[PDB]
Amino acid sequence: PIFLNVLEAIEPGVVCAGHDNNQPDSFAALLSSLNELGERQLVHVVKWAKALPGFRNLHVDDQMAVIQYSLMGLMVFAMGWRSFTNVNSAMLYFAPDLVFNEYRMHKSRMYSQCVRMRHLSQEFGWLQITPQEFLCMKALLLFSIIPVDGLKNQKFFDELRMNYIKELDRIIACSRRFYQLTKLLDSVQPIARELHQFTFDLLIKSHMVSVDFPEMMAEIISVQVPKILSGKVKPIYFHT
Amino acid sequence: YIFDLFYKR
Ligand SMILES: C[C@](O)(CS(=O)(=O)c1ccc(F)cc1)C(=O)Nc1ccc(C#N)c(C(F)(F)F)c1
Repeated sequence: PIFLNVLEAIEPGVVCAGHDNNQPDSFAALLSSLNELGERQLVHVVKWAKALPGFRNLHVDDQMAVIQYSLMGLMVFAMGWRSFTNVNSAMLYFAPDLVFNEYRMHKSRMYSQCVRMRHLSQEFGWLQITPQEFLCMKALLLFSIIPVDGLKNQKFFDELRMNYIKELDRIIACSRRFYQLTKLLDSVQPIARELHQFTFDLLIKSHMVSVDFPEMMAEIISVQVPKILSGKVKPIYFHT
Repeated sequence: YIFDLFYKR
């Protein structure tokens, strides 16, 4: 079980948002905290992806590309499992110091998106998603979105991706499970995209609403996210 | 890019 050992070995631990939970729940406070959490989680995603089997074969620019594109989806997917395990999908467990209840969902101004995410969090339950299936679905999420006119070494990418699907095959060992898990991974992408849209817009209007973006995230949002939004970069979907 | 310099250090 050499592959599965690695995934669990490299799984990130708890990341806090640094939230001030004595502050009354203002939109700006919440989103200035979500953004900081973004960056914290990004850092942990960089460390993880590097210790990822084969990841290092990718040309370096593809590594950076691929992480920036997937970031949201990874954050979203993991968050849904965290929320499931920790609080049984009652609330959104972004971090320990940052759990969204219905009021916070309304307050963030991303209620529709949140309900989507809460729903997915329930799915880890409705499907009895093993922790081994989750870990491996989450790896496959990093290979689930690419610029349409391809990466620098697209072939080394396609190998890696088709090999992460072989691993999921073994974690499923039965044809019917694959239907559902692949359906579950597709659900992430619409959500990632709504988040991406919201986030992007927020950056533009951010000086007028007092929301605070860490340098690195503002750059990513202004440089990579537009490509997703402009259709240059597109998720790989199993279905439809 | 600040992500580039961070990514490779
Ligand atoms: C509003 C935002 O901060 C945007 S961001 O983190 O700066 C960001 C910017 C660019 C990206 F490609 C992805 C994320 C955000 O979506 N934060 C955030 C933080 C933590 C988690 C978790 N878990 C999530 C979400 F995955 F659940 F959406 C979202």
